Amino acid sequence: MSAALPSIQLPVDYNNLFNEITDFLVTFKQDKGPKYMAMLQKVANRELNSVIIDLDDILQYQNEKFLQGTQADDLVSAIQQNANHFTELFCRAIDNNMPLPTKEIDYKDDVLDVILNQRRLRNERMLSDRTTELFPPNLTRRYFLYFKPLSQNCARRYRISSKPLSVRQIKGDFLGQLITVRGIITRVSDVKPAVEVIAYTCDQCGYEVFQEVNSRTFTPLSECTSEECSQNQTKGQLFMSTRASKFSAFQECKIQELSQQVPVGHIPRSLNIHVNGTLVRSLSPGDIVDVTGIFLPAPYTGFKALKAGLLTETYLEAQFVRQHKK
Amino acid sequence: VDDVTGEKVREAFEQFLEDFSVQSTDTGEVEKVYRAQIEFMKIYDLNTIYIDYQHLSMRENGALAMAISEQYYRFLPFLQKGLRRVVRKYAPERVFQISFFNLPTVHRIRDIRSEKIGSLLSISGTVTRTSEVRPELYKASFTCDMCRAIVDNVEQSFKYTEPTFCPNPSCENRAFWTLNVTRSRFLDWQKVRIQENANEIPTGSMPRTLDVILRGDSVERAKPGDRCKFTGVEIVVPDVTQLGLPGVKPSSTGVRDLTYKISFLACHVISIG
Amino acid sequence: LRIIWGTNVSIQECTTNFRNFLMSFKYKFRKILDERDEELYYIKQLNEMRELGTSNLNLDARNLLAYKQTEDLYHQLLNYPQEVISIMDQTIKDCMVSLIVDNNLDYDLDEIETKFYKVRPYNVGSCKGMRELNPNDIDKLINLKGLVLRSTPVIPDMKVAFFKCNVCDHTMAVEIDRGVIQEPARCERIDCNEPNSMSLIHNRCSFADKQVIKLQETPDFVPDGQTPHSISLCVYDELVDSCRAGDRIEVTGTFRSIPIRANSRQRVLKSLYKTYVDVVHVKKV
Repeated sequence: MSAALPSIQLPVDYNNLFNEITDFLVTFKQDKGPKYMAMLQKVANRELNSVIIDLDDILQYQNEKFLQGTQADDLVSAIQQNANHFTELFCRAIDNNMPLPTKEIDYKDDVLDVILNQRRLRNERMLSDRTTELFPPNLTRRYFLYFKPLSQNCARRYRISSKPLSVRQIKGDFLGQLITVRGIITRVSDVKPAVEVIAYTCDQCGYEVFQEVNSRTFTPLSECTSEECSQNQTKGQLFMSTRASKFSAFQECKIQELSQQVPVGHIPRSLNIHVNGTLVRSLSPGDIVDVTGIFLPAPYTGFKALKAGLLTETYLEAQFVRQHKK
Repeated sequence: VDDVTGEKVREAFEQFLEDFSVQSTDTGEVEKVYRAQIEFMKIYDLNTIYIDYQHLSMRENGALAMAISEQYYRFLPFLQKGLRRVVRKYAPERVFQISFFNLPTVHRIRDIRSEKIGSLLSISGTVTRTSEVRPELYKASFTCDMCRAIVDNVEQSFKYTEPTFCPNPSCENRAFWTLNVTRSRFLDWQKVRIQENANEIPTGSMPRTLDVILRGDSVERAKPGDRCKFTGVEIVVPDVTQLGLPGVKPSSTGVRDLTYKISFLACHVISIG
Repeated sequence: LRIIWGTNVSIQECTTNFRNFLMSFKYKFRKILDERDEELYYIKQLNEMRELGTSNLNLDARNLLAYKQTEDLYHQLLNYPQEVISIMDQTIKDCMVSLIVDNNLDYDLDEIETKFYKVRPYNVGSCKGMRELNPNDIDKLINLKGLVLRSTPVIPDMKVAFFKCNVCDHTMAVEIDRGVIQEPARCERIDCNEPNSMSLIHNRCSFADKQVIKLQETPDFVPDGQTPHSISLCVYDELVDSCRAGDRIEVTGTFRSIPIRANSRQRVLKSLYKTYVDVVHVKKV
């Protein structure tokens, strides 16, 4: 709109940069079949659920069409500015180019395998006897995505995001990039079941409503808004169930300084770190580790007292850890 | 329904104390002792009775006391009205409390379970941390925006609220909780913390407690540290302070969650031991 | 077949093999041990239990591993630990009918049939405390080992609710049947033609016991970062006051997660959940 929330144009565009993601997928020849064929299908065969995309392959794939053939925009320097919008969209390319019925639909290798089929077939049973809302795409993933930086030889050839920065070097302008730090993990908490999507049940009209989940705050719904119950005086009372939703693991820790990068003056500091996904229980206090991952601020929490500097709380998501003293 | 059987326990109890429950003649207890218990309170006016539990169950052979042992809470409207039909045929600023004693069993603290809410039972324990004597409302006179301050009825419960129907002005149910002290009848009560007796319990692991309400004319009869038996009722009190150990507490769909706990009520305390 | 919609359990007139399981089981668990007693355990306990009526069936339950066509309910036991037990509680009331219709009339006609019963099975394998619990196995039977820390007194529960109107008309009750109680708007002997305020008299309505016990497990095989971990339990009426402080207990039960509040006065919820173990059977000291 005009005169309030205006439109600033940017030199970086996002329209064309979906297609070069698709050509970084299974249509790939640098590594019989490519490496992104079988590792996708092995996950589709329910043998793994942690798809670790490397970043060095993005760099070598760029040189295959850099000065050779066509001209294309840079993506590794595009990741090193945003680093978060390339997480939900990099998975958006996967679900189209992935065969689902490759594995058997047999008995329990994981729970919610029979009910998700009943979740999926009832939704087509909802859209059968009518003569158009389906399950949200972030619900049905059943894997994860990660990234690893580059430090050894690829930068020396032709010139980043793998320098072992200390904790005190983290300025305010890195908020939104990929960083790598080091230190001593302390005060580590346990694993607690979080939630990322929520399934209600109206119990009268049957239509299960959902919503999305953001950090530390979410609001429950009102009574049912589905069109079978509503537009009348009789509206169903909806109730949350736990056997119908997706949960995940979650953990927290604090990284101090390594006491060699401390100055002779100021007293050592700490950052908060949330570990989300299948890398849970992979850390232990009192060691020397090298943590990578995206670095984004925590949003507004209520009561409006300490706020308007937002209480940003500067936490740090994790993507890949590299230990020491193996 | 309950109005029907509520009058049946009323008319039986009204017919009970008009008759005698004591058999031994020429050595005391002759000719309707409960009529003789009335006239002694007619001279002294302390507004209580002390009737036996066995002597109720000897006449009808427990045909009545099994309801009074079970649904005790619902019958105190109907037992008070039944007693007040008697004395107005006998005696000419009045309130009355009905105390029982001489129970067969003595229960303990560890046998307290919620299948006996509104029932009658006794308990033995040790008295610790008594408190002060304070008035409680029990009957209000809440006015309205018009000059008619007529408020001698509804909302005498455990909520400190005022009434909704019978409007004095032409308006609807306006603001509430007013207590105009010109006409309101307060009684007195105090709060003590009973603790389980030492020579019953197993290996010492902080034995559990209760908080007991002593209503009426039983105040300052509990000494700090002596054993006692008590009366039957076991109420549950709404509270707000219970947090930190959550369960499934049902909500009220003004939103308010409901947190309940156990509190004991008495009417007659006897200091045995 | 009218299979339950979200539960995938076979409907009644199919779970009658539990009756046949209850009658024929003599050496099948001793097939592993190579016979190093000739009758069934659960015949003789059934004859002594009807005398007193206080059911509390132990049910060692390493018996659905070795029997003909009972592997499917054993695998539907762990995946659905609530519904199949409550379904079995009907049959544990119904199998006792099968003796009274065959044998002579016992107990001065009947009363023990109107008593409900519970089944408290255990020994579902071996789980590994709290640290190894993944959050994706929500409702499974878990074996837990640890000592007992400080306990709490008895907390009542609304099981039957009750209501009243300001008019002296008929006072009718309602049940909860869910997490939240509901209340109507109108009544019979309606009460000013459906205009009234529903009152809640909370002393005449029935109740149910609940004690929360804070268990401390023993996280052995230490990774040299060690928390004495706290796990809350939610024991119910039959097994209250059976767990003193300072005792190592093997316990079995289901596993839950309940949303919590942020201000405890607003309508917003906290995203992270809290876990507790709703127990079913407590065995040993």
